[PDB]
Amino acid sequence: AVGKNKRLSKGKKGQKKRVVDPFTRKEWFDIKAPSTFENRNVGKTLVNKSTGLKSASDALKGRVVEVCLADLQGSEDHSFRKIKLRVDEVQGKNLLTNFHGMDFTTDKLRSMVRKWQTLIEANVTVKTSDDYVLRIFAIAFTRKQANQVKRHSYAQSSHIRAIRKVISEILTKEVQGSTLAQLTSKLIPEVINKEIENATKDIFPLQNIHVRKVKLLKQPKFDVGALMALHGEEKGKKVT
Amino acid sequence: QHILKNPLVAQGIVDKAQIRPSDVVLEVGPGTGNLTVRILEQAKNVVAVEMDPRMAAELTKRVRGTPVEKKLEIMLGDFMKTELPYFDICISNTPYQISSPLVFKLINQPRPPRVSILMFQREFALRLLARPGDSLYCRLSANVQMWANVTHIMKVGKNNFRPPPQVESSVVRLEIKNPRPQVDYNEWDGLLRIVFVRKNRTISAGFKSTTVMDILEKNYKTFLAMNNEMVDDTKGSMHDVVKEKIDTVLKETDLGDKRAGKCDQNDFLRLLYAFHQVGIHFS
Amino acid sequence: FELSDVKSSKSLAEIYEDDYTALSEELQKAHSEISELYANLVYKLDVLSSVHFVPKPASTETPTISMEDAQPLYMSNASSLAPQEIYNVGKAEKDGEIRLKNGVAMSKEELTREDKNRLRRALKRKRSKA
Amino acid sequence: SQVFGVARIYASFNDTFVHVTDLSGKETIARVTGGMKVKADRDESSPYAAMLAAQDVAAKCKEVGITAVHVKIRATGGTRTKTPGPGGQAALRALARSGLRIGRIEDVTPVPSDSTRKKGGRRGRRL
Amino acid sequence: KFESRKIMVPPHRMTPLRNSWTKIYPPLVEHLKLQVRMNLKTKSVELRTNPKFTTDPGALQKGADFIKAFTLGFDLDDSIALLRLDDLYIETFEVKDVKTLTGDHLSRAIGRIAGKDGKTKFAIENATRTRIVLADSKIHILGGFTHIRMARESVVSLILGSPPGKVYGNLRTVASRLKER
RNA sequence: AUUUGGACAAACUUGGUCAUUUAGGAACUAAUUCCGUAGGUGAACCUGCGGAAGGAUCAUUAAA
RNA sequence: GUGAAAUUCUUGGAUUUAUUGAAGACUAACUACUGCGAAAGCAUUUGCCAAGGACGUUUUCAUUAAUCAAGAACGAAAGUUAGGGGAUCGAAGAUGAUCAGAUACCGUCGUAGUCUUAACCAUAAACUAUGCCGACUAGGGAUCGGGUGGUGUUUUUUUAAUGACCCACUCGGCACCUUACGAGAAAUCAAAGUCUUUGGGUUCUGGGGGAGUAUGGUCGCAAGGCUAAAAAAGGAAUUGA
Repeated sequence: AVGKNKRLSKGKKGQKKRVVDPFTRKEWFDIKAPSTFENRNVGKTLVNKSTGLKSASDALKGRVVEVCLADLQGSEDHSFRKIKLRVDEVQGKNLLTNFHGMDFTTDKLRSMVRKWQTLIEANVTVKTSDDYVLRIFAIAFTRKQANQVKRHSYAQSSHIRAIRKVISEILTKEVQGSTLAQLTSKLIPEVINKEIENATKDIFPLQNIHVRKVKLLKQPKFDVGALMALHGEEKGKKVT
Repeated sequence: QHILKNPLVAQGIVDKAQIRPSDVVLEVGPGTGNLTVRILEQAKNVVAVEMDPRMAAELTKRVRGTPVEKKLEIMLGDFMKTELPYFDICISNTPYQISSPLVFKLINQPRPPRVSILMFQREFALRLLARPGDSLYCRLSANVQMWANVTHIMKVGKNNFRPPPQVESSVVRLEIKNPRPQVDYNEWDGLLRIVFVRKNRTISAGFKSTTVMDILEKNYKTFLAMNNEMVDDTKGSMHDVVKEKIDTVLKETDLGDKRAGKCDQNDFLRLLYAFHQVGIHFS
Repeated sequence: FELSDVKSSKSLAEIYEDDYTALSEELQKAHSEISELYANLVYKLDVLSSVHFVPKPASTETPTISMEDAQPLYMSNASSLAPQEIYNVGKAEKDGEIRLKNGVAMSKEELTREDKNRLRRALKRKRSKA
Repeated sequence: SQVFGVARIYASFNDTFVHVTDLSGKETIARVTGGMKVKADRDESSPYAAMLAAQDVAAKCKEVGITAVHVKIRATGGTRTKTPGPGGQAALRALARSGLRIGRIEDVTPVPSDSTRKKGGRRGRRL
Repeated sequence: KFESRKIMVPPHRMTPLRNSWTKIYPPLVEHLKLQVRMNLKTKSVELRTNPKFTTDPGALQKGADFIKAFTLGFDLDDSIALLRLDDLYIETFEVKDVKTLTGDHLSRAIGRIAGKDGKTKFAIENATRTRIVLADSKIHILGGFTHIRMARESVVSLILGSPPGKVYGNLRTVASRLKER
């Protein structure tokens, strides 16, 4: 409120003149995803200025962006999916980016939440063969049979703990066998939850088996050559 | 509002008021005017303060034309804010929410009245009548038993009130101690606050609260600054060094362990004398 | 008035279009029906208590013509209006002027002091009569 | 082709924050307030405030040159309500009528799994 | 240049959706010219604005509000009323957000705020000219801004434990001033 | 630093100067209920905590 | 920020945005006319430590059983003593606003406390407002756990688990609903029922409201001990006379 009956306070005793010109001093910078994705060219970010190339570099390295797999791969089935990345390297208005984390959308989680079934969650803590420390959150629901005459579909805690152990084994094995980009490629066509489904096929009929969330916890040392490799040199223009 | 339904208890009020014919009597909330005309018949002068224009209008219309309208005067406005004269007796029946600040005002009035009579809740009256060794003792109870001495008269009924309230009432009498004992009211109030943060913990722990330690640290510190002395360097907190000081005061007095609902005014004064003695001042 | 605790017959669009568009039509129709009933019952009592013949009272959109005129049908409304009822005199709009019922108008400054006195006397006695 | 923005819309109970940021939420493009929009203290939670705010931030967004935008509403969250407001719906309608190319709408409200005690009490918080 | 929106539906709401789907699209596809599809595979409804067939900025948004109101549990005619107007706004809130209660206390409270056979709910709706949806804890109130504000204050009183007689007193009071305006 | 004598001399007292403002009579003009616990100083009771109903249930909702 | 403002703090840019980190609490939704526990009480993962229910058993022994003053254990919250941190919330207290209206009576800070350790403290609408142990007396659906039989589907196959749904039965529970053949003040009750007036074993208890009165029947409770005043129309009145 800035009305004439808005009672004055200390506040705007001394203010300034809007002369900063932020959208002229700023500079657009196109970020770009690793080669594991279809539409790597997604999203441009604004660097505050250009006199500090150091400031540009540290800001773009501190950038943590997020996107969805739907807009990432053109298949809008994965609208509920969402990942976070971070620009790790820059090159002349083009910025190398790398994966950071994953989650779903809250409305998807809410819709998957129902009243006559049990939700199981597995929260494993692992480090890749790429030495990326990671924490994985996965979820599934106790569906009912086609012959089910019962209103509910509830199972024993013995089944719960057994299936939990089975899941966590699957995650630990697959991640420790995998690397970072390998984990992303596994993560894309939902094949891991299908594997867990076929594993847990004998214990109980389940549904909505999904890895909920990915948490980067530690990242190893820097390798710009590896980043350039996983993304996919430059001369000048003779200014005189 | 509420209207009385007992001229008999009005007669009891004036009978216990025990009128001197040389009295100027101040009345807050004179009401429909029964007490007003009784005191107008009994005393020399009656000043009535009112905050209700409609009640003051019906009162002046009821009392216009009597011989004692020359002795009756009606002042308007918030009596807690406006100036008040001298009076010998004060009788009133106000809502008690403004009566308790009126209680503090009539205690701290210069040249206080000789006797006064008031109407309170039953709970409020018993809280005022709270003695040591009793459950209703509070800071207000200790204040009123310090500055004055009280006497129960009677109790009132809500079914005898119109309209009947929820909380019961009673009628009490206040007599200010003449002469007033020279207690610094600031010091007495500060110590009463500190001792009655919890009435059933130890007074040791009541000081062991952090904020009282900080307050008395600052108080003793500016006291030492005004007396122009320097304190020995504390390795931890100044709160802790003056806390050790007050602990020495407590183990000197042998009373800080006690329960705050039982200690009397004599232990109160010996403790405050120990504190003024060691240089601790609550203001 | 009093509210109703049954389900509303109309939706939000219906009440809002109703508001987006006689004390009440219900009181109007009630007055109408009891009027026709009173007409018929007065008619029945006139039948039962009449020595002389009384027929039925009456029988109980589109452009419609009113046969019976309560006026000669060729007189202007301004003609039937009385001149008094289309202008009377009142007190003047400027307080420095005083307009009387006989139509005389006086400025408070072109007067003499004795006249102001007797005029104040007249206004005082008339207001005291009031 | 198009360039996208981040339309974070806080739908407070007595306020409306319409803040747009760039990629990674770092380059803060614009930020506005309901009361600042309509200089009243009752109307800091006004749908009209939401309308004028959305129009103005759409003007700034077309000024900087961002055409398409993903919009993320956020309620109060916390131990308070986590449902966004009619001011939020009004702002959404007003920006859709402003015509910036809406890519995707989100409701990212901070929901406690297991929180602490609210400021209400044993009988209730309000009224 | 098309532009589209997707809206989920729960199956308990999908059953009357399937039951009365026939009268849903005729207000929108004819008066708003909005392409409809419904993936029962995904339990969602898709609405696409065509650029040449439709040049109307807020219509896709208005249809989104319409389907949101219906799926939240409001009736077809009032959701259509939301389509007719543009100043109809919804507020939902929870009993645990206002004052947390437990079990049979929550049960008695739901019975209280419902009243005998929704009579009190009808009284509120008629007074505030609002529409109410009573879920387990989610309470949804559709209507004008100050209307749902007044209804919110009233239902907060009901949740906190107000007797229905004094509720009716305040109800005819607020209905008196709202009828006078 | 200190020192002589003048003049100006603020300021104060004591008053003198003139100036400017600031009731009697005499004219004119105008006309929700309950337990247990803890506490209470703007206390016709209230707060805090833990409990009870002996407090009024409308609508959808098996599957494609 | 409230019904409304207002105290509050924001160029050393709050709120917000993003990136975190720390603190201390909490363990939602799932969640049930579910489960467990003597109750009070008990929802994050995993492990350990023990324990316990029920079901199954052609294992055991052979009255070892019930009711129980004394005595023993537990016992919500708060409260008390000695420590810890102490995010949030928060008896007290402090204030802003006291505005019309409370139909829409707070806002902010903040001590104790909130949690923990070691102790006490033994009250709760601690209710199924309903002594225990035992036996008999309607059905009908549930569910949970255990077991059995067979049926199917899902399941899987020299591997370390063969589990999931169906129906029939079985125990043992949370219960649900209909009714009485019974009883009753009626509500109701499968007990608050077990043939007119009546005996299965056992601990305890007893012979409405307000009002008004007499009190040795009892317990609390006080004060002060120098201090002074003696009739009006001698109206109203922008209104009158």
